[PDB]
Amino acid sequence: QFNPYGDNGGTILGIAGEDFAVLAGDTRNITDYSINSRYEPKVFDCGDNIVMSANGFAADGDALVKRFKNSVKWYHFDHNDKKLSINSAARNIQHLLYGKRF
Amino acid sequence: YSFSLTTFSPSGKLGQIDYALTAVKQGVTSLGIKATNGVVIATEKKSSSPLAMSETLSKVSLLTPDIGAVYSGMGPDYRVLVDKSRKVAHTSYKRIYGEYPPTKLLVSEVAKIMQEATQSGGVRPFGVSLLIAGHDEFNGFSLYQVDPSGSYFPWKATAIGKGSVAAKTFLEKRWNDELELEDAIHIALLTLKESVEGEFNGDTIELAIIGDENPDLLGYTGIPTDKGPRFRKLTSQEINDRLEAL
Amino acid sequence: RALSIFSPDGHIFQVEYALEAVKRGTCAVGVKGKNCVVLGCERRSTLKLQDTRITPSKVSKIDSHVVLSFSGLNADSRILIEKARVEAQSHRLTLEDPVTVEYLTRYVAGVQQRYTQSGGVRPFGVSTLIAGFDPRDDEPKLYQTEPSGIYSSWSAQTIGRNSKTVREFLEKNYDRKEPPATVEECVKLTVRSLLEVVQTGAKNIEITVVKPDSDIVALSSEEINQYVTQIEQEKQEQ
Amino acid sequence: VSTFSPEGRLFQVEYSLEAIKLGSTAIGIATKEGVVLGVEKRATSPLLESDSIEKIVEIDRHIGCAMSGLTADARSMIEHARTAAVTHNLYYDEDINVESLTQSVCDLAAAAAMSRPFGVALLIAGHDADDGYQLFHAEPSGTFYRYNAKAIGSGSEGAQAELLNEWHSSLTLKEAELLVLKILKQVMEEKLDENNAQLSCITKQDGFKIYDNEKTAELIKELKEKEAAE
Amino acid sequence: DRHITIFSPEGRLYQVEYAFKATNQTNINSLAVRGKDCTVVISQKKVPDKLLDPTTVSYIFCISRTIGMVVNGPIPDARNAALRAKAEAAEFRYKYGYDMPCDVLAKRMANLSQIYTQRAYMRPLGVILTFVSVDEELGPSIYKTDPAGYYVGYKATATGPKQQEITTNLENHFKKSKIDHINEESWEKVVEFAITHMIDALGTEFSKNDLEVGVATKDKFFTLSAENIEERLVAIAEQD
Amino acid sequence: NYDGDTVTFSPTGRLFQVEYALEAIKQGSVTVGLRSNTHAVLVALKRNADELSSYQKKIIKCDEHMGLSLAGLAPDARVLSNYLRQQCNYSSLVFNRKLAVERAGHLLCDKAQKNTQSAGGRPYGVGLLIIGYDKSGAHLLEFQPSGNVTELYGTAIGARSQGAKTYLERTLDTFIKIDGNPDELIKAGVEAISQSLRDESLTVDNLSIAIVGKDTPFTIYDGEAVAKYI
Amino acid sequence: GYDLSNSVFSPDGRNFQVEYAVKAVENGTTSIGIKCNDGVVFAVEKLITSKLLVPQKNVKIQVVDRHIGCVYSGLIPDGRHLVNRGREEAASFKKLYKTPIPIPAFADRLGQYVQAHTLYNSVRPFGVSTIFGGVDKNGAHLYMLEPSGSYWGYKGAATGKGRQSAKAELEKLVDHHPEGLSAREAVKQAAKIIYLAHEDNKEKDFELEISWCSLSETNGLHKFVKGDLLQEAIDFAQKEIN
Amino acid sequence: TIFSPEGRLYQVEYALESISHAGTAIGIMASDGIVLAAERKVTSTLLEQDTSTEKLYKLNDKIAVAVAGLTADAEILINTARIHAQNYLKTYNEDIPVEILVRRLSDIKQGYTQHGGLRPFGVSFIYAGYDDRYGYQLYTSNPSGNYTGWKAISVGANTSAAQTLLQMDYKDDMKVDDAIELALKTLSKTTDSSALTYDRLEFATIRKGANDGEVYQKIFKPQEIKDILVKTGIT
Amino acid sequence: TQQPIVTGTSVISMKYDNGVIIAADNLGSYGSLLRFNGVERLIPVGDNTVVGISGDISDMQHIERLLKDLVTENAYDNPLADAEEALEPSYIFEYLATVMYQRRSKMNPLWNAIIVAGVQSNGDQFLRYVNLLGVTYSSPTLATGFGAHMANPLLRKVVDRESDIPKTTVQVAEEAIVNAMRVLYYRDARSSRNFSLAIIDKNTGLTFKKNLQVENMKWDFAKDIKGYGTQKI
Ligand SMILES: [Mg+2]
Ligand SMILES: [Mg+2]
Ligand SMILES: [Mg+2]
Ligand SMILES: [Mg+2]
Repeated sequence: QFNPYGDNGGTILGIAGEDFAVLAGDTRNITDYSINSRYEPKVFDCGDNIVMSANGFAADGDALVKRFKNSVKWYHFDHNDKKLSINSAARNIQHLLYGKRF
Repeated sequence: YSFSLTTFSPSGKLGQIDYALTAVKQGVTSLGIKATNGVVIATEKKSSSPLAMSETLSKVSLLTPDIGAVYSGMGPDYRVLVDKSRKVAHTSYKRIYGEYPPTKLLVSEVAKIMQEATQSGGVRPFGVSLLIAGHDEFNGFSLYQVDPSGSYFPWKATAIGKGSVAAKTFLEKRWNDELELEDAIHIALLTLKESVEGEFNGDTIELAIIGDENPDLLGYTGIPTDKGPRFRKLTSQEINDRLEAL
Repeated sequence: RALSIFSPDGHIFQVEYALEAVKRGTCAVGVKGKNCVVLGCERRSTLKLQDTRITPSKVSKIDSHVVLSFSGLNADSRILIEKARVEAQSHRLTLEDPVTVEYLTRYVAGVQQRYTQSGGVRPFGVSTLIAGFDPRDDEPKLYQTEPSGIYSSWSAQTIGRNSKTVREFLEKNYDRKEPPATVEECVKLTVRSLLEVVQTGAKNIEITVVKPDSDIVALSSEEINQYVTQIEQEKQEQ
Repeated sequence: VSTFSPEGRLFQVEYSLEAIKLGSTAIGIATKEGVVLGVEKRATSPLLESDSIEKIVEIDRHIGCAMSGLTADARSMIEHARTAAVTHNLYYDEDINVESLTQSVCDLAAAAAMSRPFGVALLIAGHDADDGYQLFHAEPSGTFYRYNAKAIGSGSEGAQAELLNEWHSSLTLKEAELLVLKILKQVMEEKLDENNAQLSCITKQDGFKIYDNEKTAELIKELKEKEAAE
Repeated sequence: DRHITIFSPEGRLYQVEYAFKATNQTNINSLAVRGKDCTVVISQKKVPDKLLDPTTVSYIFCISRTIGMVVNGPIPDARNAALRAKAEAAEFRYKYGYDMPCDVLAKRMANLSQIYTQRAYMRPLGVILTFVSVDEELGPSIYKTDPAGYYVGYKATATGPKQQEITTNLENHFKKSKIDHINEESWEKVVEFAITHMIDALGTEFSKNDLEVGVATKDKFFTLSAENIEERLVAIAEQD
Repeated sequence: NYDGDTVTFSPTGRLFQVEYALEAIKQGSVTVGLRSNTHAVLVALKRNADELSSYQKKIIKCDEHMGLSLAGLAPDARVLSNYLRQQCNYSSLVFNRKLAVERAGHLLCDKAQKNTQSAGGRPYGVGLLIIGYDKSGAHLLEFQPSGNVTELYGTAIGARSQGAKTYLERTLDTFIKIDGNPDELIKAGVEAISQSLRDESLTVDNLSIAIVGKDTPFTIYDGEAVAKYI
Repeated sequence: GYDLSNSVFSPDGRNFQVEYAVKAVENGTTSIGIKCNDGVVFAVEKLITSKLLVPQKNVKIQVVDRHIGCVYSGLIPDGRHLVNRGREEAASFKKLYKTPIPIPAFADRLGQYVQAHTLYNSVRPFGVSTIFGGVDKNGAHLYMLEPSGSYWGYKGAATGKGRQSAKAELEKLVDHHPEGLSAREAVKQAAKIIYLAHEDNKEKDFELEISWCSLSETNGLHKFVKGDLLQEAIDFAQKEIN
Repeated sequence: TIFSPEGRLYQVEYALESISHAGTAIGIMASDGIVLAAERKVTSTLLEQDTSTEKLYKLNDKIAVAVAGLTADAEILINTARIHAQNYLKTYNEDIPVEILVRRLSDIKQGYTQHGGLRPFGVSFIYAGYDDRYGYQLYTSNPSGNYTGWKAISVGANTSAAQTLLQMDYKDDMKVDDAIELALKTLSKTTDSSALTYDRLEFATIRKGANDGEVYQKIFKPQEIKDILVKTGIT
Repeated sequence: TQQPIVTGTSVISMKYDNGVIIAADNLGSYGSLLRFNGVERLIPVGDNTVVGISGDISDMQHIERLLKDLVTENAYDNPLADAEEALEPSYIFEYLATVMYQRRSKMNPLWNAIIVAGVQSNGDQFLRYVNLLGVTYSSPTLATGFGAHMANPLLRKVVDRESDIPKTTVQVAEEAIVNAMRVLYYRDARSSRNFSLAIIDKNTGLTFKKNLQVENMKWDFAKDIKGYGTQKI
């Protein structure tokens, strides 16, 4: 049967300091016991002073990240270049993820 | 054009229907005469040039093995109506009860078609009037006439189109409730002759009857419940044979 | 096809004309007392040999505590009523509380409004007087809706032919300080008003009274007649 | 209904605007201490209960709007406006911007997939952090403009003119209250009392508040006095 | 009453009538006749502008392996009918297991026109269609349909501005001969007869680039080429 | 008789409705566009209905590398820009490619056309000047509701546009060479917008400027920031 | 009243709205095509309304697939529409049959589409005439299509305002060279004919545009005439123009 | 489906006119039955009246209706009528109350009034029906979609004439045999032709015979009309 | 929701200081039967891109059709079709990736593994992978199927990290790729001896070698092997 999902390993870690935050991630991308790439970033700058990482199945990680970055673009459109606050960004993602609850 | 084209006029008339009735009025005459053991419906094969071939225009049609129809008005509108009539005969009936519908029912269905034309958005009434003759186990023989309004009513004999009045008149005098088929044929022929302008013979006339069952026209022997169709169209020869006895 | 459209003067003819049909319809009125509301109406008399027993009455129950009467095309009303009744149950079912007269009104109003800006549909030839009492409340409610979709409440109001005339009667015979504080007098007042147009008639008038907590009752031809008589008396005694 | 005139204007839209001129005067004035919205009731009889006239509505805690024209048409518009502010709060966990809200409303306007334009205009007033207190006028055309003060409805011609005179970039909430009251008075056929005019304002601290007759009367009175000065 | 196919107070369909006039817009005349075992349809070919590619001018179409159709009417409407005639002919085969018969195809086409006659949104098509073929059951055949939805079969027929003159000519021949077909074994001669009798009625001589001939025999319909026609034209310049 | 819809050609082969639409443009404020070989500016004179409103925004960003100035029926401009935003977006997402200005133009044309050939529709009544920098340099496009799009070194559209159009028609040899310096290009852009003035001088609320080029993403300069250009 | 709605037949059986569309066509730029010995050339007159126009940019000829060239006169936008559909109609042919669409085929496709717009009053005919063609499995083909959906094959064809002048010139070519005409020749010739035809619009300076599809000069594909080859013909025209 | 400046529905008004030109149908509600009578439009010596059904139709075993207007428009409305009847029966297992069926049929007509753009139905109906809740009832529905119930009523040609004759001879305690007579009389005096003859009549009753319990619908056969005629003395 | 039928194996590739090389055999296998021997699996797109595909062939043939149309459609109303606005390898990739991810999200995947190798207009080498799941990654070397297990280890010996790319000549890279292809013929049962190689260099442009064969095979030693344990002869 076709399995639409996969696992590309990787590990990320976000830590928030008193007046800064970090989002760290390893760079390896793998499939089973093979290394697909020693260098394939997974933590990205989405604009608006927001960093995000979607770790797990790379395709889905990719899509999600794209949809969000894009979501930022339109937010600026439909709301006269208003900066997207992290919490707003957050609630947005909830919706993105949940849109695919099935 | 999703609105009714046929609307009510202040006098209370349905414009398009009356006009369609006018178109009918100009069509070639057709008649139906109901006998005791049969019914005949005839018309004239108005050849629009001797180059055209007479046979290739069935003005009289078999709707079911026991029901025929003839018209007056716009042939095309008739042709498509016969198609739909034969169809519904099956869909709304033979496919549900395994037998063909009874005349009044089919007639009723046809009517329904024409009425829709009278009310559905974006269309014009059919410019035809049909005389539908047939038979069925329970109602016996019947003849009906159907109008563009959708209105239908039964007759003992009638005629439509061009010489309707004159014809109806002649029919009114010769018809009686003890007529054997041959005789009504006779009368049909006689009535036909007066409305026919030129040559009156087996190639300009079209008679069809609904009578006894014809096993010879079935196509197979074996099953004895169905003994054959009742609708039979007359041959050029058969018509003339009778004409010669004028 | 857009039927209800604007004109060079800023009017939606179909809606405006809709009102005319309202005027052609018989009269209906309702005045609200201190702990009740009554609604009276005059009966149509184009042809007489009617079987009163069955004929669709003019005042209808939307729910056990809300009624509606109207003036206009009798057919157009039925629809408004059904849609209202069905919405009455739906509110119950999903909010676990029956509609408030206001809500019901706003529902009925919006329906009409909708027909004024929808293609292929002509506005409703109707105006309604909706009345009743909110669940677990006693303050009487009387509301009015028109084909435009506009609605509001009234201490007393009327619609239908000659509504202007009787409206006037009310404009001076109803004081917002002593609303007809008794079923009897509210009825009186409504009758009085109704008489000014009805033209001396028993079966000509039908009067319905609505009290708190689903207490609704239509007066019989004769209970009314008694009021008529006592009114012609407080007229003849002068 | 989508036909252009030789002058290049949409008929039904122009006509739609005329119907609006037939409606109760609505006025809003935008300051740095808030935005006031006041309207004229206009009861078609004194039997009618003046309080059942809704012409100033709350769209959301930080946005209210006054209407003028065929008011029933405005129902769907308010509904949509509300739903949108809410929905925006749901998806972003924040307050929608007045402009966005407005734009959202207008976005609905031109959808001539409803037989005719709306025969009503709105004065949407609100506040958001990025653009402060704002006043907007929304037309059935689908167009909308931001103003510092604006009047619409039957008496809008004179009113606008008077606004033009009274407004300066520094009035106080009270001042504007009065003006709306004033100008309301100047253009109302009936005499301005607390049962036929309605004031409301929206402030950062307390949000959209519709004034209770009593408070209004106190201002009406406070007005009669300040006016009968010279 | 005169813009859409509704009825006029006299019970007429004006738009249908005007569509019949447009059939003459082209000014072409054509005729068809049946042989002993074939069918021919001649149609005048008129190429005006010199800049035209003569080869692309035709009003005669190959509908299917067995059916040929000639049109009298404007080209747009004509090609529209062709495509559909083609499509329908194919579908018929796929679904029924044998080639659509010319008459059936004519009937089907007629029924389609009737619809334009009855529904207001559809304008009739201003064209007339003569379908010819040698049917496996019926033999040489000619069926013609018009904007009214009318259709019928002919011993021979003609269509165009000078329709009446051509017809009379033919009417006379068959009245003299007594039969309903040219009594010739090869199509070549029938084609000849056909063109002869066309010249006989129009009062004009034809060159090779002025005709258009289509022939239909058992299992095939083909249009002759200029040279082919010439061989005909030559042979006729011996009887006359 | 022949101006009821766009589905009717007149006897001289014209589409009045389209034409009438084009006239909708002429009643909008002037907006100018001009480009060099490294930048594209959009100077749009904004318009005011009263002295208490906003000077309607004429400039809309469609992507980080493209934008447009509108003159006419705002709603339509919104619809058209939005469609433009989407198509720009589609190119980015699906091909990671910036949409070519010429390509965008081809799109607007095609979009407008559909509204000039079908019953019930109405041509768009707004003109647009689209500027954008891409793989092939700076670009300026003029869009007309008839569906016609043209690539120009400069232009302007709206009420009295013909003034600036001649200025540019002569100043070409001068601005086509303002490479490496945006300030000048804008100055020219303003100088052009001024040859179509009459009402008064361009003010700080009047002006609206948009620039885009080599190392400069589509940016909207409104109010304050244009001060140095009057 | 028979000229207010599209599908309406007048008492003489003409569809007036179509004929009006034709007028929109006439009121436009001139364009032509010359079917040559193993290809076809297209050329059209781009009227330069102002110095403000960026030179050689607002291309008007269009390609369909890779081997068909299209040029039309009238309401430009209507042309584009006709071409987009052409493209969809061509793709659809390839996807299912593999071989790129034959010109006769393609033309008919465009034909049937336009003819369709003269069948319902809810649509207006196309305000343009298109000349197009190319090379296929068996020869070059040149066609012209009018708003009625009528189209035919040509030896040469032209349309727009300079139409008669142009046709005249083409007529000359046909009678003087029945053998054929090398692609190169036809190029210059078209350049000329356009220059000549430009006289019926002799008031504005123009920009010529030519394209060709030749089995020996462009491998059967549609390419635009630019550079050395374009200048050559521009001068060849400027020569015989006096 | 539009409004006049006066506040009337053109097509509806006009429809009613069409109707007034239709034969007359009468429904008289007695104390022990209901009568429906109708004079047939356009006839002849040749029309077969024996096997005819053009104005009196059975809707359900307990409800019958008389038609005045376009026969075809009628049949459409009828068929759906017959259907709503059966749907109710299936859903509840009780025969449909007359008013319910009538109100439903009305609602359709009204639809044509309010939206769609289709011409209304050129028909008016008289419903004679029985039910366990209100016993015998007589109803009438016209094109506007409006309906009402009567003790006696008529539709079609010469309403005012007949209506006035009924209002005169009708009395609360009538009996079928008397209503039949009255019906005939009224038709007899409001005809537009020579004299009432069996061949021009359609007659039917809904009685609840005392020697049983279920209502019996009897559509009179030609001979019976000829008979009921002699007795009443129309000869 | 399908199951591949005719299939193609590994596609190997790597990037060097001035371009990229990619190679793939010419086999179409029907399970274990090496059915088709003349199957080109490198699809050049323009003069700057080669798309190597493994997996199901019918799906590859479709991707072919799709790529051609991409070219055709890019020409449309594009006067710069063969210059500034020509298809870049990156555009082609993204299109492909997107398609793959959509087909999988609709559970009807393009059963393939594709490597898009090319050079961008500004000179940058481009090497990126995408499979039936829409998974994508880039690296100095890339290989699908067995190539991933066998070829990458070898190729990575030449280019282990980014910094090694500018130190690698075409001679080297090409040699590597060829050796790898030889290894796979030895160890991959579905490989074929004949292959195809393509180099996309920022100067020489696109070089596409067809009909290469694995040569220099070590097999002689097979003679000194008898039995599987104790058999002496
Ligand atoms: Mg926020
Ligand atoms: Mg010509
Ligand atoms: Mg039609
Ligand atoms: Mg039509």
